[PDB]
Amino acid sequence: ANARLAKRGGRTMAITPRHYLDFINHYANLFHEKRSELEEQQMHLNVGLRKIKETVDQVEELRRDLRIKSQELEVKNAAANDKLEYAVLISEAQAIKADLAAVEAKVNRSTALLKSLSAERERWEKTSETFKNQMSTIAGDCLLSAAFIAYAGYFDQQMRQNLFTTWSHHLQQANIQFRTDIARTEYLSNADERLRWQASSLPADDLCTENAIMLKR
Amino acid sequence: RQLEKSLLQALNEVKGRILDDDTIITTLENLKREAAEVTRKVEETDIVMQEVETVSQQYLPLSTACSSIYFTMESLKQIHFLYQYSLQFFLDIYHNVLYENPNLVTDHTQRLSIITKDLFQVAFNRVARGMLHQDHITFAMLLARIKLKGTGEPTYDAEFQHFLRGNEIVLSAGSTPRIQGLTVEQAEAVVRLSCLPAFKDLIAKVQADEQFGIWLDSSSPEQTVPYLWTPATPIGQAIHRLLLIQAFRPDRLLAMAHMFVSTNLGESFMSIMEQPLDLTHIVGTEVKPNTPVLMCSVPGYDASGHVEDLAAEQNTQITSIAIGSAEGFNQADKAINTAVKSGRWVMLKNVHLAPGWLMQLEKKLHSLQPHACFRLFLTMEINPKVPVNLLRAGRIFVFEPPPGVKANMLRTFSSIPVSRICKSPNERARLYFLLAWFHAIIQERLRYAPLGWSKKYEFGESDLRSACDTVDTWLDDTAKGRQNISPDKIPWSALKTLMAQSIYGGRVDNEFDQRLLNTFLERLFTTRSFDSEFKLACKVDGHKDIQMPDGIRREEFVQWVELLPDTQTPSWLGLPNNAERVLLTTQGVDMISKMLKMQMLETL
Repeated sequence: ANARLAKRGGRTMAITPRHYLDFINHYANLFHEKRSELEEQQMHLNVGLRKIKETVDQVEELRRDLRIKSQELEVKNAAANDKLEYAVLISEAQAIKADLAAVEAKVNRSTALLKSLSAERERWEKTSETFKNQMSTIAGDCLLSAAFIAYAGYFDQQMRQNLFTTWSHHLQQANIQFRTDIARTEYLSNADERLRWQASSLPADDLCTENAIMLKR
Repeated sequence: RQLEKSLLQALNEVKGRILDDDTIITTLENLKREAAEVTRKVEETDIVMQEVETVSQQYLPLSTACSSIYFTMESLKQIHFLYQYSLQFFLDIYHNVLYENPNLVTDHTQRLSIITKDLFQVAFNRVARGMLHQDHITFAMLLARIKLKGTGEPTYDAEFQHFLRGNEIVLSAGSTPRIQGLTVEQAEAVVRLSCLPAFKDLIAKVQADEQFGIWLDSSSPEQTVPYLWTPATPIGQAIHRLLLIQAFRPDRLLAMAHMFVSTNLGESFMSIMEQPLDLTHIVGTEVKPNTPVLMCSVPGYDASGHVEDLAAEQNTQITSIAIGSAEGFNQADKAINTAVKSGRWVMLKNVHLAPGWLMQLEKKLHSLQPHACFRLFLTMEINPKVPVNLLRAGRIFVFEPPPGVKANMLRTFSSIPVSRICKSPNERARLYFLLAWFHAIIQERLRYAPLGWSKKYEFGESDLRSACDTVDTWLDDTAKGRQNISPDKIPWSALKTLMAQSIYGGRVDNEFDQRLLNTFLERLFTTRSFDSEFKLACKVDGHKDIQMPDGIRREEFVQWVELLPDTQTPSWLGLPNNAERVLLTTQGVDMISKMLKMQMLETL
């Protein structure tokens, strides 16, 4: 690529094995960082799913207890009607009714919690299922990220895109899977640090975005 | 993001049953409020969408033209390696456009077109002010291409590609059309042009239009072009005519390019470059005080006098220092510091000899903020030793011999002050006009070497100033305050001999060139003693000639200068009209090669 650019007419600049050493160091660092981030994210997801399963089990237990003591209240009311000692039975039925009201209120709050958290669960399950596939593409995607972050810092946008497309064609021909449907800036820069860069007088273009990524990494 | 992070870290640290804690109810309320703010997100997104679609449908073609203009200016440096414009220069162009509106409309639909036209015009002006005249047609063609691409208008991509890559593509071998009125190279050009479906039956059409043997080939094909490209837009008709004249008569390709640019952008689009350079307004307004004013100059034509006259007119002080020795660098730095402190102008002459010092100068200039009314002028020759940093920092002005007899007269009359030309007697103005005509002819003849002159003499402004001085002093000698002189009493022989032996004949080597100069002086400085109907030249051998204006005043002579037709032939100069043909064809081929360099960037 450097020879092609030199023959095209732009100034060539020398490539050294220091570039390769830096690129392989970047590959190791990015692979380790992405693996650690995925592992801690999965741990958080597993804890959240276990807790919401426990909440669903508690909801079912509350429902069973509520219906059982509702039937108990009905039986006690029938017994008090037959006995129509009446004041004690009336006070007992009132206490059972207050317990039913409290448990029904807690069931209502638990139902609201389940309805609010169902939308979260419906995407947490998808992310958990997608994690198994996205674990495999880490090697190729971090390879591309390291090559971009250690090599293409001098060329312009078109030549950087040519390099990225060539590497992607090679990895496709080598039967190694890489995460195609993601931006190379989005994979490397977090949203909060992108916001901090945009606050720190950085232009909002992709070129300056990966330039800031190179300056950070 | 705070929503998601806080919710996950709250659910992960419950350490118990969620249904048995009120903190989980607080997180529920948090989720409800944040769902409410996610709900009101939608109207803000809708207003953002309507705003961005409004601004897109208003000013997207303007931004596309912005990008195309700046990238053409960036890729411009591949031609002459001298000009390197910068994004700061382009943004200064935008501050000039969007904030200086002539006749300032209030209707946005007309204001957008006004902004676009003013952008194209001021971009061409500010860029071609620092380019040789060989490349102005190339830049105008690029501007016209950008206008055509940004125009609803059918894009002429295939025929423009054929026009740019006509000679490069291989034509038919062994195929020779009729030689009835065209040569072998013309036949090859027709064969190459025959690939276009529109230009299909050209072999039939050239013999169909047998009576049009003058409009197609020979004569002057600028105004007249036979045949056409279904209805066709005028721009497409211009493109077809340009292709036809490239096939038939490659000499007038420059004229066809000029009229194509005129039809595509305006008949006065590039006509402001023929005017003399108005340095005063550009220096006082269009130049930031930090930015130095580079005055590049071709050899034999300096530019110190222009800025010295400017400083004299504007009563400012210039500490002109010649560059080329160490103490020279010392007073240059001292005067620059004193100028930044005070505000007076500073000149450094011939800076093209110390690039190592120019690097320090450019870095020092970027390291300081100057006074408001302080401009730094640097003058240099065109050589590769000039640092690209300095070229990027400074505004670039080129100084070249003016293209055209009319342009030369305009520059001469702008240079000569009105108080000097309008002095008594009344024949001084006519004598100055004759002097300017003679200077224009002898300087226009330098272009067509070695026919006009055997050698490239340095017939510059020094000779003109000395001739004006000697005319003034001999007229003061022969006129004792009289308001008018009879033409017989004018020292014609004295003026002829003095300008033939001291001023203009001083640089003349060959006896044949000296005889030629004597011929011009004898023909021109007699006028049959200021007789009317004095034939200056013969523009066309068939019923055309240039005659002396009957005016007797500077305003009349200037008016006669601007009434000259924009067309010019070497028959004005006295050369045969075939003198400029090979040079014009070579310039056309150079234009084609320059645009080929432009488009490609868009054993032994």
